[PDB]
Amino acid sequence: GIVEQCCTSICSLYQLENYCN
Amino acid sequence: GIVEQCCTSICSLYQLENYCN
Amino acid sequence: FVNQHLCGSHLVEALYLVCGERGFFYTPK
Amino acid sequence: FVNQHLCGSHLVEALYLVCGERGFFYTPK
Repeated sequence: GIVEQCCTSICSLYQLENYCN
Repeated sequence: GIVEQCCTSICSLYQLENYCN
Repeated sequence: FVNQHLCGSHLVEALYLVCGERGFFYTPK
Repeated sequence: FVNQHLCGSHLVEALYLVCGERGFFYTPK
């Protein structure tokens, strides 16, 4: 989930936008 | 929605918890 | 902190603090 | 601001800024 992709690994715009509505 | 209940009117715990998963 | 007008990042911060590990959804529009 | 480790309120802030009026969901667990 987002924590694994962005908190414990380096986040990206690409991944953040996966969580926009 | 949340903006109407919490931003343009006074928010409450009760309303915020409506938006928790 | 919740019983006030909360807009933008201020509102998202309140959701974050209240909801904790439940998480939340923010849908302004 | 997005290309770093982002945790907790820092992550929620990034979602808020990126997603804008789309809104977002934060599901840490």
